[PDB]
Amino acid sequence: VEIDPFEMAVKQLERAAQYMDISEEALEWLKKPMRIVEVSVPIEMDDGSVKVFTGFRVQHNWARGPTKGGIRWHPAETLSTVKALATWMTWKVAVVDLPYGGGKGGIIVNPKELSEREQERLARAYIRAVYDVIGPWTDIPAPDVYTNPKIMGWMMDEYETIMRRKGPAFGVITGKPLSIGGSLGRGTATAQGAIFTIREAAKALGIDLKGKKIAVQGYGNAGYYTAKLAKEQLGMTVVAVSDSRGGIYNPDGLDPDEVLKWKREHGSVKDFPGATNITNEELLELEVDVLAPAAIEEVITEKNADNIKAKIVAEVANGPVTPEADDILREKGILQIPDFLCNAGGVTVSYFEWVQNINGYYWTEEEVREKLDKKMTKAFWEVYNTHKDKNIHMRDAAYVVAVSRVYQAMKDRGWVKK
Ligand SMILES: N[C@@H](CCC(=O)O)C(=O)O
Repeated sequence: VEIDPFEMAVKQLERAAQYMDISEEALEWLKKPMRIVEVSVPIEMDDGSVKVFTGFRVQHNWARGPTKGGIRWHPAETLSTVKALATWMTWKVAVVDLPYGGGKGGIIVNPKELSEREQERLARAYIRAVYDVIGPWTDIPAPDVYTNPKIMGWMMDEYETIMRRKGPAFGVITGKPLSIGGSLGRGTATAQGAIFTIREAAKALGIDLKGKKIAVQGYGNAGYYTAKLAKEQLGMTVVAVSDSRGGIYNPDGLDPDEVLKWKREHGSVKDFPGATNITNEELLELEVDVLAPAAIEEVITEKNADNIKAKIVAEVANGPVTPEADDILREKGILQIPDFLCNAGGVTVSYFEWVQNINGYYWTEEEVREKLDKKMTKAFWEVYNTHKDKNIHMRDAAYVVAVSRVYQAMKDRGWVKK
C-alpha cells in the first residue's frame, strides 16, 4: 500500500541473499543499520524567530571502513528513506571496491523557501548537531538532492571550527569547491562512470558504439553529461533526450550543448528547433542501442518492459527498473547495468577527493579520469563475470559481489562467527 523504502530495501537484500551462501546471523545484522542518529536542527529565521528542523544521519555498516553518503534537503524526507539510501550506499561502495561503509543524511526542509543566510545557518546547525558521529575516518557526508558544493563548503568550515584544526578537516566532507579541498572531475563523475560502464558492456556484447544511437531519459546534470560524454568519447549519436515536461526525437542526432542552452533559455527542452516533440512514454520504447534513464525512478514497469528495444540499459538514475521489468528485459536478452553499479562513478570520485584531502596532495584531471576508468572497468567486469558464472541477473550478480565483500569484511573483524 505505502511501499516503505526500507522494507523494499530489505526485500531486495533477501532476494539477493537467497542467491548466495550467507549465514543467517550476518543477514540479520545487514538488515538493520548499525547506528541511526536523529537530531533537532535549530536555526534563526531572517525575521528573528527560531525554527527547529529534523535531521537524520544513518550509518548502515562500517565493516569495510568509514561510512559514505550524501545529505538530502527535501520537504518529503523521512527516516525510512535515509535508512534505505544508506543501505543502498553500502552495496554501492562495496561493488566498486572502496574502503567505505554505508551512510546517508537528510533534513526535512524545503530549501526553495530558504534564503542564503538561512541555508548557511541550517548547514552549520546540522554540523553542530551531528559532529559527534561524523569525521574524516568515521563518516564522510556528500552532496545529494537539493544540496550543492556551497553547502559542502559551509559544512566543512563549521566542522573545522568545531574540531579546532586538529586534523584533516578537509576530508570530513566531499563535493567541496575546488578552492577548499576540491577535486577535479567531480562535476562529471557520475556520467563518466556511466559512460565507462556502457563502453565495457558494449565490449562484452561485441558491438562497437561508434555511430550508434543513444537515448537519454532525463536531462538534468546526469542526463546532460551522459549524453555529451557519449557523443564525444563513445562517438555515439544522441538521438533523443527528455525532461519532466517532454522529450525530443531527432534521427539525425542532437547536439547536447544546443539542447542544454535551449533548456536554460526556455526552462524545458520542449519544442527544440528542427526536432520532433515526444514524451517519455514513447522515448523509452524508441529503437536505440543504449538507453540511459537519468530521471525520476520507476520508469520501466511490466507495462512497458516488453516494448523496450535498447540493447543496453544503463540505469544512471536510482532504481528506474522494477523487478518484473528486470525479469522481462533479461528474458529479451537485454544487458542491464545495475543502478548502484552504473552511477558508482560519483562515489568513486568522492573517494578520490577524500584520498586527496587525507594525503594533502591533489591530483590532476587525467589522473582522476584514469583511476576512475580502472575502478569502473574492474567493477563492471567482476559483476559481469559473476553474472556469467552464476547464471543470475546482472543486478543479482552486483548484489552478490557487494554483499559477499561486506560479509567477508564482517567475518574478518569477528563481528559474525559463522
Ligand atoms: N540523482 C540522480 C542519480 C543519483 C545521483 O546523482 O547520485 C538522478 O536521478 O538522475
